[PDB]
Parts: sequence; structure tokens; C-alpha cells
Amino acid sequence: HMKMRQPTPYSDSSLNNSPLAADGSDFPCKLRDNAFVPPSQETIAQIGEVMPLTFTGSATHGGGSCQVSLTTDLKPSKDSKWMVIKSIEGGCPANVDGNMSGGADVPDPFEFNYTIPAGIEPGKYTLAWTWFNRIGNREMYMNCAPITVTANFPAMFVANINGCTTKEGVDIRFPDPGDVVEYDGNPSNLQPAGEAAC
Ligand SMILES: *[C@@H]1O[C@H](CO)[C@@H](O)[C@H](O)[C@H]1NC(C)=O
Ligand SMILES: O=C1O[C@H]([C@@H](O)CO)C(O)=C1O
Ligand SMILES: [Cu+2]
Repeated sequence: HMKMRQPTPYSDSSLNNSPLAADGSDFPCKLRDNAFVPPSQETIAQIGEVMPLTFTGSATHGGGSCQVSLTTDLKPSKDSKWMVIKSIEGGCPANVDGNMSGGADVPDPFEFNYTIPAGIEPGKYTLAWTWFNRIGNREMYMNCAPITVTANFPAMFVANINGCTTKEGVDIRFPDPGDVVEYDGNPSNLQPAGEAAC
């Protein structure tokens, strides 16, 4: 149970910590009433700028693995096409063995980053954070935020809301993580070589 803090998600005041519905019904972005209201301040990401990726919550579930992905859709739906710009395998959204202290609203001390790469054209996008928790029930977490990019990619990995089911206890390694892959966890938790993520 975690949520993205930066970049600021759409409709943050109605955005909760819960994972996506196991049946896929609220993929993408936790579909719900008025799900796609932009925050007041525009999140501007210059190409090549190191941008913050930060979280709120203490129920870190031993970490896991995350992606950062972009779509041109400003009201994403099941038909939205996503472009992965970063994969974090292990240690996301925290490199601890279980949960942390603080409440549902605590700023997560473990912080991350992403950079818009050279192949993304300037324009408005939705950015998604997705997270596959290491410990606990097999879930997929997802929050979405508008960003404006100012002056060839894998499709998003989707699991646990379909037939692809991940293995409990491991930091998964995405089949097609892209050219920007970061390992932020303990090597002993990385999914063993030769096992598929599903
Ligand atoms: C982004 O975060 C990763 C993981 O902590 C770190 O290795 C890297 O140095 C960070 N980038 C910058 C520019 O600080
Ligand atoms: O509505 C918008 O207009 C500009 C657009 O030019 C961005 O590509 C901007 O920053 C918005 O949020
Ligand atoms: Cu949880």
C-alpha cells in the first residue's frame, strides 16, 4: 500500500494506496469517478533532466520492482499504448525486507529518479508508475500523473491483473525492461536467472 508523491498524480485527493483490482477492471491508473484531474502546477520534465520519483506510505511489502512509462493519452484507458522509459528491478519503492514505520501518509525515505530520454518528443503525456510488490499477495500497483516534456521503447509490463502471475518473495526482472535498468535491491532477492517473470 503505497502511492506516488512526485510527479504529482492526477486527482490526488481521491487516489488511495490500494493495488489495482485483481480482475483488471480499474487498469490503467485506478479508474474511478473523476480519475484524471491534473494537479494545479504543471510538472515540466526537460529532456535529459533528472526528475524525482518519490512515494508516500509505509506498507512497502519488502520492495519489489517498478517501471516508469509514458503514453500520449491524457485520459488513459485499456487501449492506451505505453512506452517504458525506466525499469527498477529490486529495491522499489524501498530496499527493506518488509514494511516501514509511519502511517499511510508518511513520506517514503527511499527516493528514485527518471530522465526523459532523447527519443521522446516534446509534448503532453501521462506518466505511469507501476509496482510489483515483493512480499504479500500477488498485486500490481499503478498511479498516473500528467507531465509536459520540453526540449523504440518496450511496452509496459502487466501482471497479476491478468493470467501472468508473479512469484512471491522475489524482485521480478521484466522480460523487456528497456535500455535503462537500475538494480536497487539486495542481490539475493532478484528473481533467479532462467525463471520467467510470469
Ligand atoms: C537516480 O537514482 C539512482 C538509484 O538510487 C542513483 O543510482 C542515481 O545516482 C540517481 N541519479 C542521480 C542523478 O542522482
Ligand atoms: O495545455 C498546455 O499547453 C502547453 C503545451 O504546449 C505543452 O506541450 C502546456 O505546457 C500545457 O499544459
Ligand atoms: Cu499493501
